[PDB]
Amino acid sequence: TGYDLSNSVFSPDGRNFQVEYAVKAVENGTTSIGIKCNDGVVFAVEKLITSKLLVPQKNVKIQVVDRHIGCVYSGLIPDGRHLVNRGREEAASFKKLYKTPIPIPAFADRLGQYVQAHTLYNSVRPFGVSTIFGGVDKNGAHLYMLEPSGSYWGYKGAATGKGRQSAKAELEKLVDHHPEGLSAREAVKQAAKIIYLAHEDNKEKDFELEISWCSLSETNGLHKFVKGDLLQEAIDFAQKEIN
Amino acid sequence: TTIVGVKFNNGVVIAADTRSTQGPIVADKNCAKLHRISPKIWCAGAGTAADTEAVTQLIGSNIELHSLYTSREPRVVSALQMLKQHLFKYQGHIGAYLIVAGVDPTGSHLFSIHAHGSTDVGYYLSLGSGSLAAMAVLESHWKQDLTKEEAIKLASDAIQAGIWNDLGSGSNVDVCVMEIGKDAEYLRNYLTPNVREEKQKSYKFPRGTTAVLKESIVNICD
Amino acid sequence: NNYDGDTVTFSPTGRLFQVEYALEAIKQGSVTVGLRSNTHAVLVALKRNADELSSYQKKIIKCDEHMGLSLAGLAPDARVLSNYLRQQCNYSSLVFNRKLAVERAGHLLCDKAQKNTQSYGGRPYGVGLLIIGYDKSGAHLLEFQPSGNVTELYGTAIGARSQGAKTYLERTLDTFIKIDGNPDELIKAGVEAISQSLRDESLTVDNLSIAIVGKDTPFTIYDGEAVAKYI
Amino acid sequence: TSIMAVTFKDGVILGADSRTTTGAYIANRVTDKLTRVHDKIWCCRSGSAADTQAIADIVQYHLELYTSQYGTPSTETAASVFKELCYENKDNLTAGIIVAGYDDKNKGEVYTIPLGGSVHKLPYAIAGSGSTFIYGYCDKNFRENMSKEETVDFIKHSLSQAIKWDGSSGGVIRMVVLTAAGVERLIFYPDEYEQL
Amino acid sequence: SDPSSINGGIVVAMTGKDCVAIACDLRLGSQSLGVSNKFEKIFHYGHVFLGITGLATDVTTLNEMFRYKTNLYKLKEERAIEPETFTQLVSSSLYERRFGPYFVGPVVAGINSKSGKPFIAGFDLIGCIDEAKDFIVSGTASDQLFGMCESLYEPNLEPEDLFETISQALLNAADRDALSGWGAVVYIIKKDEVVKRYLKMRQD
Amino acid sequence: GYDRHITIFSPEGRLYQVEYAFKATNQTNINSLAVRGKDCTVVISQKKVPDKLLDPTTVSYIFCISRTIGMVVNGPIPDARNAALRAKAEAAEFRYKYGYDMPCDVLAKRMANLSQIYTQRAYMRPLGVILTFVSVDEELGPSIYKTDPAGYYVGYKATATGPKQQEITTNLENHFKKSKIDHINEESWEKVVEFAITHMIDALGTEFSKNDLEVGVATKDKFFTLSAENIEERLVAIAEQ
Amino acid sequence: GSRRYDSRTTIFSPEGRLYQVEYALESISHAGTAIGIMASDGIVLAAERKVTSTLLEQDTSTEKLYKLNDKIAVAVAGLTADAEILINTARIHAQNYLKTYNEDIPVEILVRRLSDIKQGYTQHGGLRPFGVSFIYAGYDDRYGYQLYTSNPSGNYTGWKAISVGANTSAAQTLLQMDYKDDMKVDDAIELALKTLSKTTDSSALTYDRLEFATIRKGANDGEVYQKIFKPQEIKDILVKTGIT
Amino acid sequence: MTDRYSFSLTTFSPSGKLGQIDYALTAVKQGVTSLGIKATNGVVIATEKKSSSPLAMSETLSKVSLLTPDIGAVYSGMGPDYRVLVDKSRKVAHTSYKRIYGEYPPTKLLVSEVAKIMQEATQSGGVRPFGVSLLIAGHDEFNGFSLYQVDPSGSYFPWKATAIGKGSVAAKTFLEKRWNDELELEDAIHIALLTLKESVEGEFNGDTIELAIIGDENPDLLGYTGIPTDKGPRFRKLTSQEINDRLEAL
Amino acid sequence: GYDRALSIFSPDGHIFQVEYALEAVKRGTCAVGVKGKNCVVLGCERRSTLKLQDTRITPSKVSKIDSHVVLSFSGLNADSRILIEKARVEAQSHRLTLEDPVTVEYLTRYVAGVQQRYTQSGGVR
Ligand SMILES: *[C@@H](CS(C)(=O)=O)[C@H](Cc1ccc(CN)cc1)NC(=O)CNC(=O)[C@H](CC(C)C)NC(=O)[C@H](Cc1ccccc1)N=[N+]=[N-]
Ligand SMILES: [Cl-]
Repeated sequence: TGYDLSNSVFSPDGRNFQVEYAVKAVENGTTSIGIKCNDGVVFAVEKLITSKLLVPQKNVKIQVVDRHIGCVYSGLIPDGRHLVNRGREEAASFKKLYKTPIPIPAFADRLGQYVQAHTLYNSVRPFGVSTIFGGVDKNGAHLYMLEPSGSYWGYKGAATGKGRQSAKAELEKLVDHHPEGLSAREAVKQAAKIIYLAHEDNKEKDFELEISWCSLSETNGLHKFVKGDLLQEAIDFAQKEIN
Repeated sequence: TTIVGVKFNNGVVIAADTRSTQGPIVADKNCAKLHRISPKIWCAGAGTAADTEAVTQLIGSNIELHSLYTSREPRVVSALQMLKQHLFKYQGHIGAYLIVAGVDPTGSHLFSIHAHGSTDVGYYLSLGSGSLAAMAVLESHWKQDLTKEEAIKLASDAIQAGIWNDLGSGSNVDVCVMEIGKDAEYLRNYLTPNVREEKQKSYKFPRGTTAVLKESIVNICD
Repeated sequence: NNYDGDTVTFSPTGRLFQVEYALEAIKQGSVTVGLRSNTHAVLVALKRNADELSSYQKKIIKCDEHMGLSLAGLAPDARVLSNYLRQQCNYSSLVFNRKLAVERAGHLLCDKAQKNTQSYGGRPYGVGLLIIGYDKSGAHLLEFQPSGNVTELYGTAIGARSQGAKTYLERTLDTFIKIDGNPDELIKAGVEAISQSLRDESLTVDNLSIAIVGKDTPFTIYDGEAVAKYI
Repeated sequence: TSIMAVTFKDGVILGADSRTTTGAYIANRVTDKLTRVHDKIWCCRSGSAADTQAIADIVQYHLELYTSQYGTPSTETAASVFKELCYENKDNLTAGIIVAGYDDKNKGEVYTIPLGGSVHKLPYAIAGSGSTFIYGYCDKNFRENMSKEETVDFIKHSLSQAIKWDGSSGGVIRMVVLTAAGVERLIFYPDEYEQL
Repeated sequence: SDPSSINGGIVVAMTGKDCVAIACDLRLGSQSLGVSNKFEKIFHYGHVFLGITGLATDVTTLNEMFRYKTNLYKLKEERAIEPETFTQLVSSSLYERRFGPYFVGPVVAGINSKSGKPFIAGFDLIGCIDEAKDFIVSGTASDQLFGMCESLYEPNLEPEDLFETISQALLNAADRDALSGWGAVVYIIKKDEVVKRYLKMRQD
Repeated sequence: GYDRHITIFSPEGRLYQVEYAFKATNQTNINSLAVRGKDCTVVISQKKVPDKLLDPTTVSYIFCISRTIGMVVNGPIPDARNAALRAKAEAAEFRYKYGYDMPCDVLAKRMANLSQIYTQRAYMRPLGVILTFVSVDEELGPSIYKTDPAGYYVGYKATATGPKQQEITTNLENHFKKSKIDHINEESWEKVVEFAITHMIDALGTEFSKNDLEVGVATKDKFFTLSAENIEERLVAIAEQ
Repeated sequence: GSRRYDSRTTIFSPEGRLYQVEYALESISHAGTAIGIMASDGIVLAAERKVTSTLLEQDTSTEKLYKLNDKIAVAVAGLTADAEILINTARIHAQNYLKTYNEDIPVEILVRRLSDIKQGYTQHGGLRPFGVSFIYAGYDDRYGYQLYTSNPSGNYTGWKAISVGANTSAAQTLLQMDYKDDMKVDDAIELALKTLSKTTDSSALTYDRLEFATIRKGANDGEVYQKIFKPQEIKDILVKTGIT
Repeated sequence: MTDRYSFSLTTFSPSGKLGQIDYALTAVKQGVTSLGIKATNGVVIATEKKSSSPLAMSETLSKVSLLTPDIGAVYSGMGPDYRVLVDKSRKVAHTSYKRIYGEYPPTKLLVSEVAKIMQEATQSGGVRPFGVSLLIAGHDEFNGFSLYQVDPSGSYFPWKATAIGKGSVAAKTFLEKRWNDELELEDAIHIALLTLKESVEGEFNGDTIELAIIGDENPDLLGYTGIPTDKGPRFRKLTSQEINDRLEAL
Repeated sequence: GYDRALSIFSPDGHIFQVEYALEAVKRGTCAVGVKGKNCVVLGCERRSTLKLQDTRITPSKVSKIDSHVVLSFSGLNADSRILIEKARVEAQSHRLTLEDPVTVEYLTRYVAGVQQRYTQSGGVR
């Protein structure tokens, strides 16, 4: 054997074991989710409070690309930052040549091709993150999830990390109970609940909630963080549902 | 130089004179200005003679390789695009002015190319120092729906206008006919209206006329 | 085992062993403590010597007038990273006439360490850093690890026996955070914190190293007879 | 050269003469200066023939590749590509381009790109050597939301005058209509437009 | 400071009945100053003869370059290069320096060993081939040589007669050019013998 | 045994990495089919959406390479998209350089040559995909050309790819024995799509809803994919006969 | 990364030998035997073709003997493809020297440079060495007639008579026995053929399994001629010495 | 990132073998049979068209390829490796020869250039050898008709007649009996078909056999007229119908 | 370019590639140097398993680096040519810039520096 020692090597199955090993690092990380809604998208993430010495609200994990795209990830945090840095370069060159801000499907393939390229050679390591991202463009709202292999699809809802199965189950209920659609303000409240419910799989350390959103009506098509009264309202909604 | 291209019923014809010059001096009284890019795509060249020949040979080589790669007969627009992108890259420093003409699976085509990399389309075209003499004949006698024999006559008449009226052009008329569905026929020295008259005297010298200092057998063998 | 030959290889459980071995070099290094209030931020570092005839290895490095760090692990790697920080702080000043935010300083160190963990031939950095600074949003303390992970904190400690000081600061959190407009008292709290990581040895005049930055105080380092006040 | 693009109710119309000159000699009297960079995005070329031709080919290439990946490009996107070439190679280019196109959302749009490489979005645009003679006429006679027949007359009359006074302009008047209906090519001969 | 007319010199080639002739002057100068009266401008690579006029440094350089290339050709091909092929090699080599050219006017001459056909050719500095049945000229007295050849030449001349015609063409042309003369050499080339004669000419 | 990790010969003259790339082809568990009409070329492929949270409109293995060329992939989506982007770029560059639309068979050759390079050069791995290119070529007419990780390519009267490829292949073979011709003797493309779906139903033995299939059609001067409702209309026509 | 798959072609063994060089020499020992003999008035090159087939075109063939310039030739033993890479390099180097100095290259200078190329492949670059041994036969006006050999190590030495390839041990003993310093070319021709005829692995030595060449001053007055023997000329010289 | 394989992947083993070349030759042995025969007035090259599927159009896959108007090539072994070699061989004929001398290279020299390309894949960094053996037939004015074989090592040999691939050992024996120095071209085509029938198993007709000749000049295949010196390509690929005509009088 | 670190340390603090190069020297033919009051003498062994040699043209064991300095060696013969060539070039380069021939100490220091560079350069032995 030895087929799992080097990246870009096919095993006798037709599998790249190094990529599957990178998926394990992703499964080890904290929970993160994405919810598509009527006219936009909502993102949320679990931040583990390791110590009292961590400054609240001052270790931000959700990242913005351009002005209209949000990105969140689970796994190796530095690898995620590297991927966003590239995303920001790709989005910048698109806007430079073609004027219009990069469409979400167009942006999705730019990350996809870059991540896929890191499965082609033994001189590089695959990415240790699954990345949930999306935003609003000319054709409306788009939510995407990208994996270490370079694989990505569009989603109604998406989840990754240690509590992915719990969150996926809760997401599937929202798709069934709301066939006509879910509103943006509702999706923020639901996102809070789904992080609190998914925290049951990581309950030794208590946590800090962080939410962001893009909506055609509520945020005018731009990416913003949820803070203050609207954040506390979503926390209280989540607290009431666990009890 | 005088060069023309004329479209007709089932194809296209190009023609040229046969004079080559260095300044006011005639270097070659019977050069062939009709170059071959591909079997059914022919090229007529004016401007700097080394450039027109060099550029035509390069693109003809790359066209052959492309034809073999694609398993298809080469198209005139491929030669046009490759020529014009090459010339444009050199900003007019390659002084080639060409009339490109040929038949391919798409049909019959006639284009012109300039040293800076611009191109034109037309039913009748002319390039070179005798282009104005030729274009005058073309503008007077050209019509829509020309036959093969009519187009050859019109083309060679336009070249003759250059031969007689332009000092840069002279000697004979070359023609190449490219009809659809047939082989292209190259008509080297199609007209020879400038034959040198018998000289008044023979200048054969008596043997021994030239004074010699040294004789020696030269060794060419190994 | 078979998956620790280089940094480009993942283990079957999804671990990067070369990165974890680099993390081990920090644990071998001498203890250093960081803490802040709202007005000031303080670094306290225990220096180490080869023997009685040798000097004590300098642990604290200045990056700008408003920013600097303390190191634990491979000192040459700290020199490379601190030099990179000096350049980035300087680029921010020359081009934008802007003091580099302590948060952006961390983001830049993270991205530099990451590239070394994803390419063949290279190796991870073998050092951990505590960055303090005062910028437009007040006092700051950061913890850098060579995995790439950077974290903002009220207080912390890294190196050998760092868990003793880290527990003390976790108890003292409510007290030392409100030491505003008083440098000497914030240092005293830091000197008392590092003391919880000492075994057999005590804090002497050429052993202790303290640094401070704040509202009306540039990043300055104290060594020798200047630290005799706090013993 | 005389070229113009004009927005109207149903979309946009591009117009041009057919004369190409090498000094005072007319090298081509039936030139097509209206060129397709995409299905419903066309441009009018003025300046160096070689430069505009090379640029238009590169733009057609960029937009074909854009369409393969991201679907149909906007007219603004096409103008941006033209600009990027003209601006970054300003020292080696002599190209004055008018870009015109039809979206279904944005309807008809016109962008003009002069020598520098600057971009200017306008209701209508004129360019080329012969445009100097019709600034006064076009300003007085242009109206927004014109009909197709009204816009064709406006362009025909305008270019007719540009041709009359500019020696570098002449031949036939070519036009290209861009609407939801599709793409229509029009031609107008001297015997018609000269006696307007 | 015109590279093609600093050193001076001339070359001429002609065809006959089953033969060819190539001839050159011997002068090398620096503008008005005559320096050498032994500077031959005709070289040969097997049975293919090459004459080169123009800037003398480039004449020497190209001879050394074509010797190099025809030697490698013979090693790989296992045969001597023919005139038609060598002509194409010259054209290629000159055009390779299109925007920094050798300031020369080369002339190829020889008999194809397979077909027996007499062959001559000429080039500009930049590589353009000039093929001809009758004659080729090159150098600072090219105008003069063109006039002499066009009047004196007739087709199908015997080797002994062709020698007289080409010698008289060169000599009388050279005497009307200030930068040409100072001696002359004529090569008469038959299928399998080559005679080289040095001419007596006026030394001014 | 490092001769099984990189693309170098083994003692019996084999490239194991290439062979294992062929096995990655079936990792998605999807079957494709391609046939030619008089005027058109039809390609069909199964569409499987297991997760309820997925947006089914973004799940696709058919790609529009150029206006005239379409491509369906059998293999993982990252490599599929890698190959698609490259093919799109190659087709665009061909048009720019040579002044006419890249033919289907020429693009196939070019992508096949690229695949060959990954079998010879060590640092690059093969892509675990089989690319099926379709068009109505202006010189050769209806065309089907297929590429694999070995770098092999050939034209086809018809073809099939996937886990149950052999069953579909023999089903089509038997039809062309009977009809005595190289293509589907049919006027409209609608009925050629109906033929394709019918013969896939017979070979695989499964019934299809509107969301279980994915259809691509190549006509003169355009290639396009069908929507769910376009397929549903096509399924109704088969059922009523 | 790629470290895993590196053979490390340019390293030393614990005994201080170069693995790849030693193994390349093992390859060369199975190649057809080539002999060079230097006489007072010329040089002989003889070589045995590798197991010929009856349908091989013999007259228009070149396997063993190659011309570098008019004054220098080489006999090959090893991989032919590898030899041709090195031969074209040598042919070029000879023409560079002629272009620079207007004199034919001295034999040793050409040999040294070709050998220095082989040396480079054993010290750096991580590539396999050339699996080739040459016998160089040539003439210049400094040292006259000269025989050299080079091998994959890049080491070269001079010889009065020498063999490379298969059965060199046996061949070198036979040459050492019958060779003397006052020898003529025609005698050396006979010695070369007699040596191959005894060391051959074939049943009998025939014209169709041989390449032969001489470098004499047998041209007209003070000049060197290279003769690569034709099939019929090898047939006649084989009858004349009484082998067939 | 970047190609870190800057070292040889083909090395000498203790026994003096070059492993990867031997293994490449093994791949050639597995490949379908192809052959070549030289006549007095021409050369013939032939091979079986092994179809991957009956749905596949075997006309689109061309095993016998034109390299120049007077030179053709056929192979045994890995088809993709051959296809790229034909591309590189066609290009090198132009860049290293026709663009310099204004004429096509003679057979022996083009063969030499192909051999060089194959040798470099045996020594250069991060690459395996080509898994094919080529048979190259051609004509040129000064050497006449000729036939060459090229192996994965880069070695090449001239042949009166030979075969490579699956049933090469039996085919070479058959050719030794039938070959003489007075063979006309039609006689050589007849023998080529007889030799190939032995190695083929399934159908044997013009649709399963691929055969081309290097013979007389073909003015009809030139595409143009007017230049007397240009007389047309000596390479001609025999049609499906032209093969079946000769199979009746077999 | 070929980068591989061929000369590296081992657990016991030895660079094996450098030590194995010393074994190649030990295999080579003997060479001796003796310096007197007003001279230096270089003696060299030549192995006698090689008869039928041509001693006129065979490479001599002692090589002139300049007209006043000589170099003999033991080890791989092909390797020695590369050092001799570099030394000969540096000898002429020193005459060109300093206007004085090399000292024996300087020429040695140069050759030794070249030998050292090949013990910590990638891709080389
Ligand atoms: C007519 C062109 S014209 C007068 O501009 O209308 C012909 C066209 C032509 C002739 C011959 C062929 C055959 N390949 C193809 C086209 N062109 C000429 O008469 C132009 N003649 C030349 O360029 C001369 C050819 C020599 C073979 C006589 N060469 C020169 O005049 C060089 C040009 C040059 C010099 C320096 C730098 C660049 C170019 N003059 N000199 N010395
Ligand atoms: Cl390719």
